[PDB]
Amino acid sequence: MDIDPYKEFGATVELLSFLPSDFFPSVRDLLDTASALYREALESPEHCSPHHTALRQAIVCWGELMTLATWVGVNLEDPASRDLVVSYVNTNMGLKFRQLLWFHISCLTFGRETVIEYLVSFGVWIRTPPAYRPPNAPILSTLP
Amino acid sequence: MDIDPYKEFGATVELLSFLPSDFFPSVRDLLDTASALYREALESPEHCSPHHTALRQAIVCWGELMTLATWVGVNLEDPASRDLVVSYVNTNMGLKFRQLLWFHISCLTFGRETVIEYLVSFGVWIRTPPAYRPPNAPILSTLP
Amino acid sequence: MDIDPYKEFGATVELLSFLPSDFFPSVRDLLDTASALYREALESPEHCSPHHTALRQAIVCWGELMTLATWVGVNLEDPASRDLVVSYVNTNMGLKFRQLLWFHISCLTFGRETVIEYLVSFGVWIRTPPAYRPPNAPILSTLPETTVVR
Amino acid sequence: MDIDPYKEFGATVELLSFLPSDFFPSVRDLLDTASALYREALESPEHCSPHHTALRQAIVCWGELMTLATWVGVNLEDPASRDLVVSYVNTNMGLKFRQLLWFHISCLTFGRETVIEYLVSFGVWIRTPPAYRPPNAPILSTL
Repeated sequence: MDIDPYKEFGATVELLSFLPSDFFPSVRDLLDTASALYREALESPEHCSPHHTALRQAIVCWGELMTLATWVGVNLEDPASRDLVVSYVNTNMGLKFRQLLWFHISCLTFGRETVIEYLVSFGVWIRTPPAYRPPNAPILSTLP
Repeated sequence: MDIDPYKEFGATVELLSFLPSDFFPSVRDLLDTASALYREALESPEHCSPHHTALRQAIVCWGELMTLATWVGVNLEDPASRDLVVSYVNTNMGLKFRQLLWFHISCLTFGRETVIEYLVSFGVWIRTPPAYRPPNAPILSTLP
Repeated sequence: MDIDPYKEFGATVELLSFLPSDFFPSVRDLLDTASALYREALESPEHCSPHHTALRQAIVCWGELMTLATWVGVNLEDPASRDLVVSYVNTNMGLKFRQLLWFHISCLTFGRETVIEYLVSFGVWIRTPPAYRPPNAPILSTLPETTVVR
Repeated sequence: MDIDPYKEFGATVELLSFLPSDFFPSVRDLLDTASALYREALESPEHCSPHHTALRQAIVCWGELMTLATWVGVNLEDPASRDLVVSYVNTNMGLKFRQLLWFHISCLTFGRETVIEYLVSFGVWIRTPPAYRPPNAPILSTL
């Protein structure tokens, strides 16, 4: 239906592909971050924010995807092909799920506008030659 | 996280268990209903509602599950296990997806209060033994 | 006709003749930057700014150059000559296209006066011998050099 | 990006496709006209108009395409292949350029409204079967 999960939040898949795929933290690290920071609000019966809603739906999505993959792996008999399918699922869906988690957690934690500024700035940075840019990479921080 | 995608709205996976699994329309029918009624809002850059947000996320998740299953089947060469895995996918994930789509499209069309009262009344109807069960089951409708 | 594409914006080829080719990101990097930052406006039916106009025109003719060079290389048979013509097109036209894209993007981002002041200072720096100039070139960035967003 | 260089003005590549390819004057003719009529404004340090901006960019990048094609043909071993490459560059890049120059010069000279109405009228004229097609093809004119 030509739906972009970010354009209601002011971002785009083009803007999140503006960053390297090797930048987004792992899905385990991000789920741990969520469980630590916003578990009581995600398990809550409240529309605390569209970020909370999308994060809930995304977590359930990953649950279903992992269930399917684990089931077919259990039912299959070649670890080689199991490795192939897990490589595919990671490379394709795992990156998209990491971008979805990162975006929403970072939004809740810092600011939607701050996260978009960070996207564009880090893109321009990693694209600019080192000798003519700030030497240390940008980073989001709550500590003043 | 033990997230329930319905208590954020006012329902639960045990309140929707009042409806059987053979009650929910096909994913094709429900996606057609969506494309017909709320495409302009699902493709919109606005948080028109939590129902819209959840429906977008779910549609994307379904596109993703179908991508995975299609890639798998295509890389596969045996028809029996392929039909078996697609049957498992349909049953489990398609049923959860149908529940989600039905709930959200109905809460957008008829209202959440009406949908929950309908769930309660249909639970009464389907619990009533058939000998004392009226034939005119409850149905969501804007007309008499 | 002896036209200067930057004279309309207050710069010149002599003011950008100092920036080395080591200074401008790749054409793909700059095109991705544009597609991510100002796509909604470059694909718009409005004259949002002369920078947008020039950027659209530059992107179009760069695509034209690329079609030409691709067709030529494909119709050539020796990879030696293919890479020779590719190196020529890079060193000659890609540098100018990166120059233009950088100028316009950096203008739209920071400010025309800011970009021109940066060019003046970078010229002062790159004209100065290394034994007498600081080792860290001047920098144009939307961030503080601490690079920590809060 | 799907940039259309005429959209910011009000035309499209499907509106200029109304005019054939053999309709647009030669790059030499259009450059001579541009010089004679707006040299002082194209060499000027002013955003005199988006038409001026686009025309400057076009002229410069065409000079660049010409440098590339000249260098290629020179370093090319066979003049018979030089003719092939010059034919290709003309057919594609030269035609697209003569459409870009014509559009902008004709706008800057007569009016963007006039140029778009002329595109529509020429579409009518060229769609009309010849038995009922006037020989007086539409033409842009001030007097």
